[PDB]
Amino acid sequence: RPANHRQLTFEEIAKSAKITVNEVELLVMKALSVGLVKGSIDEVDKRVHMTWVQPRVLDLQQIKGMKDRLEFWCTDVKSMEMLVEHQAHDILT
Amino acid sequence: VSVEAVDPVFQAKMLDMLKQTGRPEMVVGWYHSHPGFGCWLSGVDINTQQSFEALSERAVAVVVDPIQSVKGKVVIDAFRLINANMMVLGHEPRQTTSNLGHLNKPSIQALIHGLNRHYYSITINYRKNELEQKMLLNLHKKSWMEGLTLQDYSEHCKHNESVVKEMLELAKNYNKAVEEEDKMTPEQLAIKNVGKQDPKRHLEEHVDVLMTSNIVQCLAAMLDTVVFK
Amino acid sequence: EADALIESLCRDKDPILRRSGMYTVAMAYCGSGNNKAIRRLLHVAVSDVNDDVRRAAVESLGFILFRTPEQCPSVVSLLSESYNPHVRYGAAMALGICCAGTGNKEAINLLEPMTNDPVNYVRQGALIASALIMIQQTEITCPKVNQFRQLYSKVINDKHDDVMAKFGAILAQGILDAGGHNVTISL
Amino acid sequence: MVLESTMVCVDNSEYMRNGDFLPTRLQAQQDAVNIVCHSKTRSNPENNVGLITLANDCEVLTTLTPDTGRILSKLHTVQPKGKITFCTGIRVAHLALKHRQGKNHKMRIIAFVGSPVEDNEKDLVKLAKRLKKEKVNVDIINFGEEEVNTEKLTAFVNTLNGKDGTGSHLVTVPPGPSLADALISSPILAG
Amino acid sequence: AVQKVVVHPLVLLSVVDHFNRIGKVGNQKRVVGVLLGSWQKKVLDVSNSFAVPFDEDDKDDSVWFLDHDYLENMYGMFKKVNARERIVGWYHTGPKLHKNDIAINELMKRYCPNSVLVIIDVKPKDLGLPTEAYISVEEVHDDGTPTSKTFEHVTSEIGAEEAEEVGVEHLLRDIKDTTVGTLSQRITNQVHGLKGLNSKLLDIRSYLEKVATGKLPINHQIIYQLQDVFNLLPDVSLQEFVKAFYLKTNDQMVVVYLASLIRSVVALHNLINNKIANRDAEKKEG
Ligand SMILES: [Zn+2]
Repeated sequence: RPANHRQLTFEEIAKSAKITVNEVELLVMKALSVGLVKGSIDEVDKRVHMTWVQPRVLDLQQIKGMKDRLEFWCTDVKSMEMLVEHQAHDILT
Repeated sequence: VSVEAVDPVFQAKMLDMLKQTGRPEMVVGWYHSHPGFGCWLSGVDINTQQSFEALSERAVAVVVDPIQSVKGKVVIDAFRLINANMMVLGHEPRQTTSNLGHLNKPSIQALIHGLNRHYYSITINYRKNELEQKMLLNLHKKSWMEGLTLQDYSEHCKHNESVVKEMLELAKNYNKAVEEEDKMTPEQLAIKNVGKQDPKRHLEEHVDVLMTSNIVQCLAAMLDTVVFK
Repeated sequence: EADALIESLCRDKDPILRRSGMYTVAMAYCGSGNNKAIRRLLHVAVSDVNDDVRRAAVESLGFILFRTPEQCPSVVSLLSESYNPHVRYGAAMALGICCAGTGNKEAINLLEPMTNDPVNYVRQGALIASALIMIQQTEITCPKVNQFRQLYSKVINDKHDDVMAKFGAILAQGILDAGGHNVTISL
Repeated sequence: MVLESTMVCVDNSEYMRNGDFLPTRLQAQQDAVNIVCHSKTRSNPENNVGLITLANDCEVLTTLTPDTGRILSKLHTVQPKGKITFCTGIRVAHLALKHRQGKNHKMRIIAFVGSPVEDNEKDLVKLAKRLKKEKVNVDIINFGEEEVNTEKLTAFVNTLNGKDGTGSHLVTVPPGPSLADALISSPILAG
Repeated sequence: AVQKVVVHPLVLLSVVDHFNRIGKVGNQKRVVGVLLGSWQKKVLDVSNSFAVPFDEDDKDDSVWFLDHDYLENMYGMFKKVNARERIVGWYHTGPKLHKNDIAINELMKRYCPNSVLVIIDVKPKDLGLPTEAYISVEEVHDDGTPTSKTFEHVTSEIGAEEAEEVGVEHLLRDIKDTTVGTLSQRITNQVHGLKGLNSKLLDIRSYLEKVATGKLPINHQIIYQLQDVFNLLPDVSLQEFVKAFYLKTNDQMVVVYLASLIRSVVALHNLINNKIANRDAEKKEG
């Protein structure tokens, strides 16, 4: 999930790793000890917030989604350029 | 600068190496620099000019002197040699006397007419094609622009909150530092109203302060675009 | 016909051809039939950085606005004392061609600031423009003693003046004496 | 005298040090370059002589110049690497003939071939058609052999050699302990 | 080794000369020039350069023609007249990087020290910076491919030290200086969206083309960092930055008070002289 409430909880980690709730702190502590993730969570109730990570193998749905979000960003920057520059060039030049 | 310093085998060697390349142009003149004592030509320079003008009838001579010349103007002048037998007739029977007004820009009161006898000059014009205009123009605009042109924008957009705040507080310190006198101005303006004695205008400086203050307004929309998309 | 030709050739990189577009559109729009060309005439007279189209610009303005002599000095009075001397000289040619053969004093009262300046260009074009108006005029109608005397003092003051200032001075004096006051010019 | 450019291509493979033929004949053909460059110098000292090999990565050892004093030094450090390269060996000189100073100098290129040709007959007829097309004097000198001397190279020369009148000559040296200088100096190309 | 380089416009105007002395022959190939500079200091500074007759073949790309005697003679005389500058590298005017550039650059890697490569455009239609410094160094690849010459992009800047700024400013008479304020800021704020639009739009089209229609590995490994950094800004909800909008908008309020108050101070002389001058000139006119 690249966007749409990146914030998560330990229930998916413990459910996918069939581990108890007492070992998830050592699990994320080892995850931060390896150095592949820099995630620091300011949570009060148990939550899992993550940061920069590298796939390093492949992702085709992220290639197509990369084209979708990339084209969306490009047409939004183009829309703002034509919008601001449209009347801005006519009134200021 | 002397005729003995000009090596004919070195000159002809480099000219031949230019002939084997895409430079099929013959020599048209020789130039040098005269620092300090002025751009005028001594006896040795006019003697090697007299010796070097036997082949080319024109013999263009240019003297560059950027040592004492300010960086505001790079005005350069080309020199010429007059015939010694023309002293009986008119000095320079040159038509199209319009450009002499443009040749009157070097109007030093010692060198031009201080040594104008047997030593005159010629006008200089420039030329620029579209390749130099767009390549050098876009090259200079890029020389004042960034690499991707989007790098150093957010630097100032976010420095408005860290560094420019000090320049805004100091700017208000100069504003109040003038307003403390502008409190006393309505007394004189309420007494005399005739004539102006203070060379300070107190208006255009504050206009410039407003121009420096409008950077926050102009870059606020930039932060709105960076935050938006 | 020449709308797309002059409009296309106006953006040329050559300043000489840029002058050729205005000189070309000068005779094409004679009769004050187009109020559009003046937009780019004055727009290139003020906007362009090269003084060639700036001093060669307003000649088309006078060639199209030659019909009314009064309306010219009202819009070229700013160009009488312009920023650079080139627009002052070309504007002096404009006052010379727009008020020629007429009796409008709106340029004559402005000739006195034109005739005194350290630049010899505005002095030459000022003497020519003053020479193109004093032709076919009597003294009892208008007080021309000022420009007659200041025009006569240029050939005696040529010792302390420029070499081209006396050229345009006596060349300006040959305009009034042309044909012994019998022949004149008409636009 | 004779105004023409001279280009020589020498082999730098390890096929030039076999003990059956001359004792490292690289020096012998080096003396051949010496006697043809000094012979052309005696005929017309204004002729320029270039030096380049036929390795994979061709490198211009010496630019076309009549001064052979430094060419004598450049004939050393042959860097005996690679085996043979024909296409860019022809294209590296026949196309470089336009970089000469004197435009009046005719086009003449020789080559010392000490390795079997790796190009098929199609490249032989395409390159022969190119050289006959641009009309460049080409002298083929083949030192040493493994298979028969001339099987397809005969038709390569016959199709490459145009202008039958006083045209180019083919140099084919048989095996023998005698030197190669007098054997390659027999045709009219030397002198 | 080298973090940034400095390229003077004199060499690019010497490329304008490369396009001037052609002679209308019909070749206009990638004429290679011998780049000169100061390799002593860590930063690279190009002062001037010269050229060498360079000709390639139509079909075969591996054909390249250089000259050693011309390089040693032009470099010898140039070092005799100015010994403060020495050989550093070369540069070609071709817009495309051909395979033969490893062999062309390899000669100046053997004889000369590590040469930097600069790719420019024959037509100055590209809005981006025409100069790109490409260092010729061999890098180890993680996929296991054999070590080969790699051209890493080094940042470059176009600056003039003493005189070329004056000469360019005098020859142009059209470009403007920094001139902080309304125009120089609003022009950048207007055309900047096109300055990024032509670059990104010009790049992601051929990029997306080479995504599906690509082979001959293009170093797909760096694409993971590409999309990674692109996904390092996952549309922040702006919840925490609200107070930052209150700070920047409060500075906006400060600019409002400064504009209104200071302009209200400027209205003094105008809104006083308009009365005292008009009524006195009117009452004293006749
Ligand atoms: Zn001296």
